[PDB]
Amino acid sequence: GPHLLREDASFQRYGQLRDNLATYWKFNRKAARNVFIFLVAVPAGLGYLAYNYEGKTPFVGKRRTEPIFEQDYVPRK
Amino acid sequence: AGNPWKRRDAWRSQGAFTRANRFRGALPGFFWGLGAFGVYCVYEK
Amino acid sequence: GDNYLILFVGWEFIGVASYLLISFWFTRFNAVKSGLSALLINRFGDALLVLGLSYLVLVTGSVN
Amino acid sequence: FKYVRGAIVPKPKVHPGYVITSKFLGGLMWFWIFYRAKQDYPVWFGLKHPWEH
Amino acid sequence: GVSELPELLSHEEMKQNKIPLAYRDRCARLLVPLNKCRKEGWYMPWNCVQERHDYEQCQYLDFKRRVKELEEIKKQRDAA
Amino acid sequence: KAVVPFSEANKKYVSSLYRKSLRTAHDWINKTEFYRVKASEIRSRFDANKHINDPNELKVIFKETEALLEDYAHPDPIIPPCRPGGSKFERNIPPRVEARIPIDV
Amino acid sequence: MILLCIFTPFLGSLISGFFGRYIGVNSSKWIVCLSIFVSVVSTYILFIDVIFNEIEYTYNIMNWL
Amino acid sequence: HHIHTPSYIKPPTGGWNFTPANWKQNTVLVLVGFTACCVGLYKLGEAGSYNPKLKYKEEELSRWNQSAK
Amino acid sequence: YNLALFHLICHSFFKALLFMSAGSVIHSIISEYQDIRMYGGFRQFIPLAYTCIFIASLSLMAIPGLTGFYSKDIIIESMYGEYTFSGFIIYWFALISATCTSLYSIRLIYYTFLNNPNSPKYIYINLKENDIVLITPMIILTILSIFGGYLLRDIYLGMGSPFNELFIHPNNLSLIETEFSLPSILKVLPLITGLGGGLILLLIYEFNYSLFLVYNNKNLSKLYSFFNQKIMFDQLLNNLILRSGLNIGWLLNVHID
Amino acid sequence: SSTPSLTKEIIYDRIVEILESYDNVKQGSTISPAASFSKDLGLDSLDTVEVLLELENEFSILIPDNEADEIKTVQQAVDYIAAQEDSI
Amino acid sequence: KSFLPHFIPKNYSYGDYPRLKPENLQKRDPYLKYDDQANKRNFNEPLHPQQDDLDMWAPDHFDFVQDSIALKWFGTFFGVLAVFSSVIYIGGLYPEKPANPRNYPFSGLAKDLGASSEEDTLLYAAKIDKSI
Ligand SMILES: CCCCCCCCCCCCCCCCCC(=O)OC[C@H](COP(=O)(O)OCCN)OC(=O)CCCCCCCCCCCCCCCCC
Ligand SMILES: CCCCCCCCCCCC(=O)OC[C@H](COP(=O)(O)OCC[N+](C)(C)C)OC(=O)CCCCCCCCCCC
Repeated sequence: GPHLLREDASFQRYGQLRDNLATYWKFNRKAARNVFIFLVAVPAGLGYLAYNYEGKTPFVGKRRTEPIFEQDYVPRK
Repeated sequence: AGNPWKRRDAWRSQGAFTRANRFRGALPGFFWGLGAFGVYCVYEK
Repeated sequence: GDNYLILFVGWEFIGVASYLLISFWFTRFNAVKSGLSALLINRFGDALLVLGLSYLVLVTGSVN
Repeated sequence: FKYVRGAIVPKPKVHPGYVITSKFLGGLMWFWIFYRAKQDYPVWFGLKHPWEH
Repeated sequence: GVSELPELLSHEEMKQNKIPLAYRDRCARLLVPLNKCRKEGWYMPWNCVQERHDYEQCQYLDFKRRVKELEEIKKQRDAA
Repeated sequence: KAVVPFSEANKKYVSSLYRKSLRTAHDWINKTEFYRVKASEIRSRFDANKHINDPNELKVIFKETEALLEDYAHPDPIIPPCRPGGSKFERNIPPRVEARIPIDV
Repeated sequence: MILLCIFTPFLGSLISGFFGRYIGVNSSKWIVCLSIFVSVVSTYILFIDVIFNEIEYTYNIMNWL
Repeated sequence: HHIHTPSYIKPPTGGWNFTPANWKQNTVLVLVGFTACCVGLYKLGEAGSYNPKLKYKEEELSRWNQSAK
Repeated sequence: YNLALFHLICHSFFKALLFMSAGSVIHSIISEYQDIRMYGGFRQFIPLAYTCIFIASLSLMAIPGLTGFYSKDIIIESMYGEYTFSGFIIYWFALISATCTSLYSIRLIYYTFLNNPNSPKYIYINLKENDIVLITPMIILTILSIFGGYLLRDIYLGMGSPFNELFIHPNNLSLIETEFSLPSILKVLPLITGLGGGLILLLIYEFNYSLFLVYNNKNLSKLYSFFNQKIMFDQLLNNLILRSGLNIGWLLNVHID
Repeated sequence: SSTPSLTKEIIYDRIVEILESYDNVKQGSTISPAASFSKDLGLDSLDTVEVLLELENEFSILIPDNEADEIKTVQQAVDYIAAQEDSI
Repeated sequence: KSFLPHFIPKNYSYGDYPRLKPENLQKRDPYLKYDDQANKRNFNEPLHPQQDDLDMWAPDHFDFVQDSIALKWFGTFFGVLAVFSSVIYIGGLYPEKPANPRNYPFSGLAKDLGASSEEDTLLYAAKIDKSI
């Protein structure tokens, strides 16, 4: 109605660019390094913890079967 | 001239800001702490 | 609190209360940013406290 | 109010309450320190055990 | 004073006195009256003086006993 | 730009160079009687190059001058509380005055 | 004497938060200080009973999980 | 002093040194309310509180283990 | 655990008092400065605020007789009292910080109460104390910063006091060796370095201030500019983790999203 | 009471002492508000930098280098500090 | 001296978006006149594509010393502490215990620490007094 927001010309170019980054993206050898890390390194990275330890962690009330405290003190002398 | 403001910073070492007045009783009532203690010393006898 | 979760209810609200108080003068840039820094680093601690509480339920079955 | 130029700061005369209130708190600290030190200085430094009397 | 370690409390006696777990040793007997003094005396420094120095004198003997039980252990290290 | 000796533009640059020359030394030396000496020493150093009309030596001395102020810069400069960078800066700034514009939302 | 020691500051905090506009400024600071003062007294009463007379308190309000 | 536009800004806390004209009238109106609430907390608190070390005597617990042994 | 809880209660009083008194120094001066390099010679002008700080500072320095002594010293006593390698290393770290506590405490008071004036002379003719409401809490905390540690010692640090709410395993009860096997030198060492170190620094600050202009020795200038920036951890956190962490979010936004 | 604000009467007095106390001002040089720091007072270009630095140090302010090059009469210094929030 | 924040590109080619090298607005002079005085930005100034990491709301950038200088000093600080710790551990210079560790009767309170049978005992017992 009364244009309560004092529109800034250079803000619009900023928002217009930030909403259209995908147009100017090019699949070079650097974008290929970041795609690999984020989609094939990390997902496979957690793809081994999620399977090397799946069904191998019986932690519910895991009792203690080992002494903790030393019984015989041997001085260095 | 050496230290051209000799007539402006003089009060930073005179009067209440002299070396004695600054350190004057920096320990609050040290002798008063002795003073009541001295009463208790001979009261202990 | 008599269980670890009630402690967590209080534990979080020190951060919410501090975030408001540290950034009390919200017109001062160094103070609005300082509230966010005090809120977020505590949440990093609270992120691990939640994880610890879970292992308490896993191993023992309760947080009392 | 006025500002007499080129005058040193005279020795202040704070309200009589503040000086007595300050010294009394300080006097207590020294009195308490001396009162305790007269009864526990060997024990503090280990010269005499508490049960030697 | 307390010139030697007093009679050791039996395990049935320690349970009934709610003695702390780490303070169950040769000096346990002297601790028992001291705790009763603290409760009515409000743990104050000036109230429980005789018993506290009586208790704390026992612990030094226990500490000295352990020293007397160290060179005994240490001699065996010099056996070979 | 082109350092023109005795020009007004160079007067300001020395005025700026000397303004930061005493402030930086003020921050390291917090006793007035010792601070007065340092100001005189620097003032006894802005007289050695006071009478120099050669631009070739002016750039090299001006390059050195900034390096000295940049080397001896105090990591924790003293700022007045209400000035920017202080402690009271933008504390309870009075609200901006502007008439309300009603809207039917 | 337990429920008073815990939730009294919460009552004082809310009074100035929402009723603060209606109770001025000076009359809003001292009410908040009043709410805390109640809790200070109630704590010492508990401290007397808990540390010295070995009494413990517990007020279970309602279940949560 | 200055103008802070408190004419339309009406938060729950007033803002900018706000004190209503009838602040004395509402002041006791809250003390009456607040004092009643604390009395409620003392009535609720004492009624429901309990000592967790006295609900079960020692003899009753000394037999629970013999049941679960 | 009993020692730490007791020292927690004590520290809540001789550290709350410091802030309030410091918050009164900043309020008393009409320029409302916070840098200690714009202070000096305030002892006569605001002697009540000085007295609260001085009593708090001595308690913070664990001077014998005060609340700090009954809580702070015994913790440091027991660093050597465990007689382990790790326990011994931390003892020196505590002992340095036990002395450092005595060194920067004197620095704060000297820079603000025993130094030649730095602020404009117009400030001093208006440098006074505050009202009674601002003064009442500081006096109440001042008393608790002297006597409270002595009265509450035996509740927590007493021998055999029943405190089963905090569990101490029987093999970990080393309180006996701490209070008996420490040589006399250790029981006074934090005080001897604290009192000697403070006075030595106090003379250097007063009569020999030419040494403490660190801009001469580049090694002492780099050292000063290192600890003054807080071990650069603020710079390492901002420029290398938050800045890096935000960049990961930018990479996902650009190369993935 | 606290500082009763800061009126130009008190402002001008504090500036005068700074000029009175500076021995680099040529002997004589009667100090009046309309007097210029160059002609009437005989302060060289580098002296004027020091005078303002003491002036900004006396009022606990920090005059920007861009604006401190424009203060050239004593009345300018009196007029400047008057309309300043951070003057104490 | 006044290095830009890390991870700031040098060349960006975003179609027809104007090319302007990044300027960190946090280091702008507060004393100059600005339309957006809090953010120190004049009206209608062009913005860098990654301007979110340069304006005031971005994390504060400390440019007092070189980052590799900071890592050098920060690592140097703990190198001395590691040196001090490592030297002691090598020769065992730290004091030895003056007495035997605290001992207890009843096989070191084995039963009192939840040892059901004589088989467990050492699984729960503390140090055991051998002078019963
Ligand atoms: C923001 C806008 C405002 C709107 C939201 C305001 C906040 C909401 C506050 C109320 C929240 C709703 C929950 C109250 C409903 C009562 C819940 C309840 O049913 O209690 C169950 C309790 C035990 O269950 P049972 O034995 O099965 O008997 C019930 C059979 N009908 O049976 C009972 O004996 C009833 C017990 C009633 C207890 C009173 C309720 C106390 C609520 C306040 C305390 C909340 C918990 C503490 C959290 C404070 C922070 C730590
Ligand atoms: C255990 C959980 C307890 C929760 C209850 C807490 C009660 C306190 C509520 C008081 C609200 C108040 O005061 O908000 C209203 C006040 C009003 O402005 P003003 O600051 O008075 O100044 C007035 C001058 N203005 C107009 C320039 C600001 O603030 C504000 O608008 C500030 C915005 C942030 C408010 C954040 C509220 C968070 C509430 C709690 C989130 C979980």
